[PDB]
Amino acid sequence: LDQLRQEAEQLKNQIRDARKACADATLSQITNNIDPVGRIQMRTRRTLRGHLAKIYAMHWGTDSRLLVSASQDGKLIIWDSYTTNKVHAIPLRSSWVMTCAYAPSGNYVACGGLDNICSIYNLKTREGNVRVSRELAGHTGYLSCCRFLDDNQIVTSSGDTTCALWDIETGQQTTTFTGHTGDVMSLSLAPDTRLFVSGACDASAKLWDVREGMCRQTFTGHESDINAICFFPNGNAFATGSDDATCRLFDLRADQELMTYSHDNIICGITSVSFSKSGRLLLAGYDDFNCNVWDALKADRAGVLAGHDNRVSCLGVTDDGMAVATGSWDSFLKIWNGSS
Amino acid sequence: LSAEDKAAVERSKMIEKQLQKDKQVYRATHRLLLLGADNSGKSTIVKQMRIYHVTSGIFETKFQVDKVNFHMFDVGAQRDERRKWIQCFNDVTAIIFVVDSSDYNRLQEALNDFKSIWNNRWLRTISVILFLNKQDLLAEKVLAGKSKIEDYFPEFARYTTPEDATPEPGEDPRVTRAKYFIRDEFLRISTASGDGRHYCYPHFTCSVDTENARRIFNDCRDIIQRMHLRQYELL
Amino acid sequence: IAVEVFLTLGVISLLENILVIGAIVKNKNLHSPMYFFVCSLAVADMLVSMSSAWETITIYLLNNKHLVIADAFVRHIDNVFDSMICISVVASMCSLLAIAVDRYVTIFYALRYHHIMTARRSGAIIAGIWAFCTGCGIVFILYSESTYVILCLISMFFAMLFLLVSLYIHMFLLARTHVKRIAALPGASRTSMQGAVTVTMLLGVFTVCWAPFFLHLTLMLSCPQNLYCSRFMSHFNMYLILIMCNSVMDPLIYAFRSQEMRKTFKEIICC
Amino acid sequence: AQARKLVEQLKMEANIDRIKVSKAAADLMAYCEAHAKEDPLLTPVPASENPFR
Amino acid sequence: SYSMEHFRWGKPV
Ligand SMILES: [Ca+2]
Repeated sequence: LDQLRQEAEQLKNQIRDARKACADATLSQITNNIDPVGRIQMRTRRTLRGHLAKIYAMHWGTDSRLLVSASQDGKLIIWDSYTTNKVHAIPLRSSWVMTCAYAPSGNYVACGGLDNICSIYNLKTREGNVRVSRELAGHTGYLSCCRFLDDNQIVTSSGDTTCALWDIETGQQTTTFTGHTGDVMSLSLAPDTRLFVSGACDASAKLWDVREGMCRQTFTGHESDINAICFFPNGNAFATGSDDATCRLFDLRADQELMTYSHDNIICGITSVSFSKSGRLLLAGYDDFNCNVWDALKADRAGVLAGHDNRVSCLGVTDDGMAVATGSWDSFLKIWNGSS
Repeated sequence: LSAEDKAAVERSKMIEKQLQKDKQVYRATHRLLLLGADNSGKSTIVKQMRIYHVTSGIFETKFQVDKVNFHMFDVGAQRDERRKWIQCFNDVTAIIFVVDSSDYNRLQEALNDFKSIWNNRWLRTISVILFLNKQDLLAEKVLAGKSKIEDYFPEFARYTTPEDATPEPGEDPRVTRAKYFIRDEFLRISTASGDGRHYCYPHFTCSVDTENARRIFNDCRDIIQRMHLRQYELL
Repeated sequence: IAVEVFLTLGVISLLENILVIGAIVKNKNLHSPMYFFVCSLAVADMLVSMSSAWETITIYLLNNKHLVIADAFVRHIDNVFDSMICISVVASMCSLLAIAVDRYVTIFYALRYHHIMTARRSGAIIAGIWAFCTGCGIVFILYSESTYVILCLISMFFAMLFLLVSLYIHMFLLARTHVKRIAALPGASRTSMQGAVTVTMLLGVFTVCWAPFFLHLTLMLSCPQNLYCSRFMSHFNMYLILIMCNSVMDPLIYAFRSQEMRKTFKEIICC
Repeated sequence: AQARKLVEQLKMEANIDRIKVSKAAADLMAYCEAHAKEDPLLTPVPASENPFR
Repeated sequence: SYSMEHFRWGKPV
């Protein structure tokens, strides 16, 4: 018993020293010439209403126009942010849904939650409604976030300290990504689609080679549950936002924290993150009923988005860069675009 | 406009009609979260409450009382930590917290869990219907004379039956003193911190008792009445 | 009474009630049926205030020698005015009892409430109130010279005061049961004083601001030429002033008591 | 067993070849400059070419 | 003439 803890600590000391060694120049000081963005004020162009209850997840489309929204009332709505229309409204089986995803080809959407089940719905059928194409069982905890790689593979994070890669047609976990002590809260897939990062309630984030099923890195620095995570426009960084009211930006080769988005007034936690297209605009939902807009390279506030009567639980930026949607517990989605 | 955009608006209007239909059913049904531990009889409460009918991680039981519909959500096949998925229940009517009141070992653990529920945000409004389940085991335990409660709680030697006691007929003074002591140990945490926005409603239940749906119905009426009165600056 | 004292209250009520209408239209936590009746009340109060303010201006001019039109058009203006005033008075009272009935149903029919009232039924009841009030106002002002109209107005006030008192004493008497049950709780580290203060600040404002005018009417009918009753009737202006004080003070006691509306107040004022 | 699992999954962390933050922060701060003019939020767009008006 | 006066129902009828 003592030997195992001693060996773990011995590895930890070496890896900490190695991490500290490769810190020659801080990211903060190599950006002095970087012009601050200033102030970003964005207004509510569209307000999508129709949801009964709290919105717990939204996900855009690869066309940057359609979007899926998952609410606690059991509704999964596909909107058209341009015309404020609705295109489908799926009634779910389990009303406690905590994630949604929108397949890149547009033919599918996925949703899951405390039913421990990732349900895949086939949209492009149009026989009168949308039917559950296939449910994917095998998880023990609750289902925090699922993201498609293609139409026949989906990566799923659960509250059982695990993530898993599925094969939709077969329905069996091809591979299982284990190594977490606490339960996993958010996963973000990569632009190259070869890896992905997952962040958990123990203050930890990890990469996973989906084709090998083994963790490759593990990062520390937070003090509580990690809530949201996302890749920077390239798969060479990921912003992780946790429940200690602070954000951080973990690079991959550095294997070390770089920036700490904190503010003394800020005491409320963090729920969602979503980068912009340029890797210059880090959008984070906080529990204090409003979202915030940080600068990745500056770690200085740049904007606020108040407008929600309750907690901002959702956040997603288009693949084009046009718009930013925020969902919240007051049953409205807001499409924010900057003013010319 | 065009023809395609007109058909888009037709589809949107049809969906909005369906959503209006669903609004009334959603706002007119009351959602309850059944929390408890392994030794507590939750499953028996749920099974015996599937009489009032109209690795899965959650079980939804529907039941109506007096034409009022209720969802009840028993969280099963989940891990130990409940600090993250309980935030999803900030808009339920009530949380039914079941406590096994005859174990005497994990009653301290039950109190700590109830304290954490009571003090957590996203639950600062949600009232708790507290079911002190398995009272007949408790009775058979104090009367028989083994594992006396004061060995686990040293405050029992300085406690007496409160004035508002309404004992069941044919009940020993000792069992009623201990039963109200446990109720008082929970109500102490309930009243200690939270404001007038949520209250704890203790009921001495049992695993097989039949009047449980009525108790949830009555206390939900109380919860709603008090909420509305507190926003009318009455009460 | 000076026209200044009577126009000041009109402007103050206009401001408060426009603010309330905005705070309800520009917030979605406040789209319940209750706040629709609060907005109806705000509109009715706004009309009482502005219609009476403009009469006062026109009377201030005609009786003086600044603006003189013949007898038929003076009469025709006068009527239109009184008309609007009557419609808005009846609408104001009906929108107070709408809030009372809504609160009563939310409390005493707590678990069935959304099978009783939706947002659409609110609009139906509001539209019905205002059509009925328009009809009553026009009939009451074209037929004013009869006893029959004045008895109708009096009966409406007494019927709508009895019901408001009865609707709020019951609520307070239930709140006392709940406060007694909280008090019995152990370790109670709870005030019927709060309920008493609210019951008073609702009923007493209603009564003080609406009862003198209807006593004026019920003594115009009963005892028109007796010293006590004549001395009472001779204060018509001091009773209209109270009617407008009701418009000033209703937003304080209904809209300003909501935490969500007090948040919307800060959001609106910071714009 | 779990302790051995943590030990091995942490020793597989040791062999990873890092890179100094001087050029491990060339991924950031040198990616934006390649995408500075195509990001509508960071640099606002004229309202004609904006489906969100 | 017709002297106008505050609202209606004032002087005894
Ligand atoms: Ca007149």
